[PDB]
Amino acid sequence: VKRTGPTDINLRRLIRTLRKKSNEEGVKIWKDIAWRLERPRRQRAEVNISKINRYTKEGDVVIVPGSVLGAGRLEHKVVVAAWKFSEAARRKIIEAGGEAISIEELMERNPKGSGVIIME
Amino acid sequence: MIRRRKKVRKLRGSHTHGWGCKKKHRGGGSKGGRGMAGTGKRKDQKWTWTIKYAPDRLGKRGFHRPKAVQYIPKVINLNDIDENFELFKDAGIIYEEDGKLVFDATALGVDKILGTGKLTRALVVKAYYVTPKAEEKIKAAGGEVLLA
RNA sequence: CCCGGUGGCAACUAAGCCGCCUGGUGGAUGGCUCGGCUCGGGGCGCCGACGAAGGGCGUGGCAAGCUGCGAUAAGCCCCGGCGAGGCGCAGGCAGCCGUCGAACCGGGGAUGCCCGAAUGGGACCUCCCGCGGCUUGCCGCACUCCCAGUCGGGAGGGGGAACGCGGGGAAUUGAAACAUCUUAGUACCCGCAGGAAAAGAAAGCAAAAGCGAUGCCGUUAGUAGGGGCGACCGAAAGCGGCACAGGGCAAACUGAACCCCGGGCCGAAAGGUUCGGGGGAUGUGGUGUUGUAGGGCCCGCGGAGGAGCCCUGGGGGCGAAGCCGAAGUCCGCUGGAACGCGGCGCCGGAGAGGGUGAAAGCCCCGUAGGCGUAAGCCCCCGAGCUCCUGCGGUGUCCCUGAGUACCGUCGGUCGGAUAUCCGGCGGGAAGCUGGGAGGCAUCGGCUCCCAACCCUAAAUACGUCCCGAGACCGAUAGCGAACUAGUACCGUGAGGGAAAGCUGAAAAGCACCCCGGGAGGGGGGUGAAAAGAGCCUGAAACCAGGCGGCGAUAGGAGGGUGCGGCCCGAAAGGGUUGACCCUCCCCGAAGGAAACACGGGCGACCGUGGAGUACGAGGGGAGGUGACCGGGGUUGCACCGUCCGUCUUGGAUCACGGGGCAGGGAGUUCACCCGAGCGGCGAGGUUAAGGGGGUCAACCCCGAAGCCGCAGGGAAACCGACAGGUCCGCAGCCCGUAGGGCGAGGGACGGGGUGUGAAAGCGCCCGGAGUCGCUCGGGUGAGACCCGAAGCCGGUCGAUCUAGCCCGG
RNA sequence: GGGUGAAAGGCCAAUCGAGGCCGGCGAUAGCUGGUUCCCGCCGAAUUAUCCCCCAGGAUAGCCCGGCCGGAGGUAGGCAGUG
RNA sequence: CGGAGUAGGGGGGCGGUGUAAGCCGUCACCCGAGAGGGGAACAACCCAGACCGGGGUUAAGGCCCCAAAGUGCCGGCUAAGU
RNA sequence: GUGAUCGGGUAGGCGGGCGUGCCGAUGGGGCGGAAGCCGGGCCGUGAGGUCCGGUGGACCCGUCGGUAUUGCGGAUCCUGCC
RNA sequence: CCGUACGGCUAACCCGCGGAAGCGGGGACAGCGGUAGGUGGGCAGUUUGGCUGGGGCGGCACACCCUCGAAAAGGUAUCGAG
RNA sequence: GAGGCGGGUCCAGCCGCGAAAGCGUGGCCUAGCGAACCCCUGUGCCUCCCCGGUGGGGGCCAGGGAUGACAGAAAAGCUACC
Repeated sequence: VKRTGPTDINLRRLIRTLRKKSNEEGVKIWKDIAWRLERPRRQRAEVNISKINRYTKEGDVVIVPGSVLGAGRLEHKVVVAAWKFSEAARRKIIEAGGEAISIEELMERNPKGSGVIIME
Repeated sequence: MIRRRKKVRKLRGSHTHGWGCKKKHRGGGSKGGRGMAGTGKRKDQKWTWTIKYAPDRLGKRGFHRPKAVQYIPKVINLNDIDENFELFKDAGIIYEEDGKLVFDATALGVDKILGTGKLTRALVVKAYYVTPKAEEKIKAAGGEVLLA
C-alpha cells in the first residue's frame, strides 16, 4: 500500500523548513529529525516524562520527533521541544522549572542545534 | 482521510478477478469443507494447520468454579498511591491524625497492597492485608502499617 | 487522300465488389412523466342474521370495455357551504338540467334483483318447489344452545394483508461419507381472538448488603453452560433507561336482610316505588382477602364514605368543509409566442413548490403569516340522586384453595448439566403446634416467602388504508401491472400468466381541380416548422436507385509495409507575411570509396601512397520559381501474413463455443476476527439506549451503564513484580585531525513475581502505550461473483385417456 | 409408496422402476460454461509430508509489497585443511 | 508484517526397466510465459533475448536461375543422376 | 546527475490515469438555438477530448470534494429487429 | 403376611336378540390403558475404501528394518531386485 | 513446516559392581507398534452455587485398556427398466 505522508500541511511545511535549514547552516540534525517526522503514523515516537528524567541532567535540551506524554516525574529543569505535548506533561514540565517549546522556536534559538539530545 | 478506491474497479477486464484458473473459485470443495471441518477428531485435511497454529483447540482441560463463589478483590500499588497523593488528599482518603499522615482502605475498598514502585514519604497505612516488600518499603521510607 | 498487315495502347461491356449521397425498413438514443420503490409519522384501525366480504345478471337516446349504480338502476329526497355553469375515463351528433342557488364539497335519509354463513324445503348448471295465518298485497316457518314454558326474549355460525394466542410437525442441507447432532420447534397443517393481543401484583430475586408486580430498549456475552466435548448451539440475574397502579373471590361469622323480566306510576337522570312472574336454605345478599402473620369471634372508646354518577342551567377550549393574504405584465431588440437580452423600478414574517405559447419573488394558484368555525369532544361551577361504614388490644376459640405438593418410572423438550419445563402411568401428604425455596441427596443452622381461584391501564408489535419526505427508478428500468391488468390468453383441474407511454401554442386534423373500380397518386392549401394521427427526436443492421473506382488468363483468414494510377474536395489543418522544386557556400557522428603509381602471389586477390580525401544521418546560409501540400475513396505492383475466445505439455486443426445489429447482463450487504494508510485524545480512551434545547430526520448540550487498557502466574485453592544496577553500540552531539569520548531507540548481562519441584534449574511474565474513529486489503459464516442437476420432503388436483368392478341400456 | 393389473414393471388425461400442480427452493456438487477501460514497475510454479487421499484440500518451497536494523555477504576462481 | 498464484508439465542430455515404442526418476539450457534472422513449412535444432524514428557494420548460414551475393581459385576423386 | 552493470512476459502482486449517473459547493453556457444524431478536421502512447458543418427544438458543461444497480465480443446468454 | 396353581360363583367388563325395562351366553379371563423382553426387509434411512502401464479378479512390500538400484557429500521414483 | 514415536548429551537424588580410576537411565548399532473422547488403577492435594457436617460427584499428575486401510468412519450386494 502506497505510503502517503502526513496530511497536516503544517507538518509538511515544517519538514521542508528543516531540510532547508540543514543545507543552509551546514549540519545533520535537522535532516535527521525531518526523516523521523516523515515516518508512518502508526510508528511515530511517543515518550513519557520518566524517560526524559532518567536520561537527562540539569540544564539539558531535548528534541522529541513526536508526542510527549505524562507518566512519572521530573526532578530537575530541562528544555523540551516537541511536535505535541499533553496537558499534564506541559503542566509538569512548567513545574520543575523547565520550558516546553516548539521545534521552530528551538531552531530560532539554536540554529546549529549544538548540544541537543534526540529522544525517540 | 485517505479514501482509496476498491480494486474490483481496477479488475474490470481481468477475466478472473485475481483467483487464478477459471475453475478454482467454486463452493465448499474449494475450501475443503465448510467452517472448521477437517480439523481433526474425524478427518484430517486441516490437521497440519491444527498442529502448527491451533493446539489446545481440541480436547478439554480443567474446571471452573461458580461465580456465586468466585471473589475478585481490588488491589493497589504504591506507585499509584504516590502518583495520586494529591487527589486522594483532596478527597478524604489521605488525612491527618494527631501525629502523622494516614492512608485509608476505603477509596474503593482494597484488600491488598502490592509492592511495586517505591515510597517517598511517611505514611500510616490501613489495609486488611499488605505484602512483605510493601511493608518493608513503607518502613524504609519512614511509615507504619496498622492492619484492620 | 489510296490500300493491305502489324506491336503498345486506347474506350466504351454484363453480373458482381468496396465506399459516399438520396430514399425505404426498423424503433435504439436523448429529453419528459397524473406511475412505482424505500424511509419516517402515529392520523386511523375490525365488517357480518338490521343478511357481510366475495361473485353473477342487469342498468346509458345513439354505449363494446373499465368505473359507478340496482327494476326509483353513470342515479331519488333534505339540511348547510361555494357562487355559474354542468351532463364519469372520453377532444362526437342530437338535446336536457341550472339563478325557485345546480354541478362540486360536508352531514344525514330512501331504494337496494339472484347466489353466497345462506337459514321455510331442494339443487347436473346463481334456478326451482312449498306451508300457514292477515288483509292480490303481507309477516312468520333453519340448526346448536341459554332464560323460560306450552307464549315468547336472547346468543352463535361467515370474512379480515401483516402483527397476536394455543396445539401437530418434515426433508433437502452442514458435519467435506454418516446413524447422536444439525437443518428446526423451521416450511407446511388444525383450532381460537382483537384493534392491539399475551403477561402481570412474589409459596420470587439474592447473600453477611439488601431489592420489591408485568412488559420493552441497551449491555451482561459468543460468557456460564450443552455437545460423535465434534460441527455447531446457547441464557439469566444484576447494571443503565422508557413507562408506572393496584384491586377482588373461597372460608370462618350472619341466615333471606338478595338478584332478574314484565306491566302501573316519578323523574334529565342517576335510579326509587307498586302489582304479576322466574330464581335462591345443595345458601341470594352482608362480612372478609394475608406471614408466625392476616382475618373472624370477644372486650371495649370512637360513629367526616362521600366519592361518584344525571344533565333544565353555565363559561372556556379543542375541533371543518371553509376565509383573508404584498409587490411591474413599464419602455426598446430577437422571436410564431418573452418566462430572453439591455435599461428603469417595487415587495419581502412571503426569493418553498407548481402553472401559464421559451429560463417569471412582483400574470395566477399558492407561500410566510393572520382568520372563523355547526355537530362532536375535554375541563370545571352548579343541578338531583346513592350503599357499607373507624380506632387499641386479650383470648388453650374458629378459617386461610387435594388426586394438589411430593416420590418412582416412560415419552417429548430445554443452555439446564446426578441441578429446565410439559404430559402419561403407578403411588400419594400435612393442612396454622401448619407449609414452601435457597443448582446431587440427606442432617442441623440462618435468610427469604405462603402455591394449588379471578380481573387489571401506560410504556410494545403491524400497516390490506391515509399523510409527508427522498445522494432511490425513469417505460427491456421501477411493483407483474405509468394504459379498458391479476386483464387478454392457455390448461379437465389444482393452477399458470403477457404486450402495450409522447401531433401541435392552437385541430388551425388538409377547402378546390385532374387520374384511378378502389386503397391511393398528383397539383394546390394550414402551420414558425408536416410534426399528417402508419404523428417528438428518428441510430444500426438490412434493401433499392444514382455517383465514383475496379470489373470475364485467374490463388489465399480478406490484413501489414513500401512504391504508383483514377477520382474528390473542406479550410475546422497549412500555405503568396511564400507551397512545391532547382542550383551553390559552411559544419558534420559512426562509418568510408574508386580511377591512378609502384610492387607480392600459379591464381581468385592483396600491400603500400592516393586518403581518412570524395562521400555521409543530420545542423545552418544564399539565390533562382511561383501554388500547391497534408488528407480522403478505390485500386495496381513487389515483399510479408494459416481468423477470434477457450481448456490443454501442445490449437489453422477432421478438439469445444462462434448468421448480423441494437439495448440488458456477473466480488454485493451484514456480523465477528487479522493487518494497514491516515487522524483525535492520551495512563487513560470512548459513549449505548435514552433525555433537554433549537430556525425540527441536518445542528448544540447532557448521558461512562458497559467495553478495551493500566500485573501477571496458575486446572484450582491461592500467591503476587526492575517507573533503571553493568556492558556493546546505529543515528546524532562534543573534543579534535586519523584518533578520542558520550550515547535515546536497538542488543546482551544481571536481578525480581508465579507454576512445577527435595532443591538446582526450566516455562510464562516484569524497567508505562493504549484507546476511539474513517477508508482500504484479507479470513469465516450466511443464496455470498453469476448460471446449470437428477433427485429428497409437505399439502392439495385428477379415472371425459387408460385398468378394474357395480346399476341401467 | 396409493390404486388397478388373464403379470408385459403394464396402465392411472401426449407425463410412471413411484403421476401432476404449487410450496420447502435462490436445495447442494471437490464437476461444466461465463466474468465488462488504458498505460507503466516487478514477475512464478506442476515438489516434498499428511488427509476414505489420487479431477479436491492443508503445512512448507518458488513471486510481490511494506517496515526494522546497521556491516558485512556471496552464484565464480587460486592455494590449502578434511 | 501482510497479499497471492502453483499440487496434469514437455523438448534436449544422464540412469534403471522394457524386443522396442514407451514407463519411472534425475540435471535445470530452452518451450510453457519468448518477438526477430536461418534450417522448404517446424513449441523447444542453429544465431540471437524486444521502448520509438533514422544511419552503418557483422552473426547463423549462404553466392547457376527461382532468390540479395561467385557459372570464384588451386590440387585431386566419382560415371552410379551415386 | 548516473545507468557496459534499466527497457520481452502467462498465473499473480503493486503504482498512476480515461470514461459514466446522482449530492454539497464554486465558475459558467443556452430560441442570435441545449442534449442527442450524421459526416469531417486538430490534440493525445492510449483509454479519450475538443472544434467545423448539417439535422434537431429545451436543457446542459468545467473544476474541488463525496456517493454508486458505474465500462461487454463470447455465458449451445436474455428481449426485440433484420 | 404375601403369594403361586387349580375349582367354582356372579355383581364389573364382553357377545347376541330385542323400542328400553330386560332375556340368554361367556366371565374377573378377554379387551382397554401403562411398562419390560423377544421375534420381525412387512416398512424406512444409510454404508458397501484405496493404489492399479483402463477397469475387474489377483497381491497386499497400505506401518517398519538391512543390502542393492542410487549417478565416490546430501537427496532421489516405478504392481523396481534380494 | 509436525502431532505422536524413537534416539543422544547432561544436572540432582537414591543405589549396584569394584582396591580404585571408572561404568551403569535395559539388550554391541540400526526393526519389535498407536491421537482426541471415555473408562480402570496408584498417589496426594484443589473443589461441588447462604454456612457447617456425612455419603457421592468433578479436577491436576503417573501407569494401563485400540483403532495392521497402522496421523485412527461403527458398515453387504444387483441393475440388460436405469
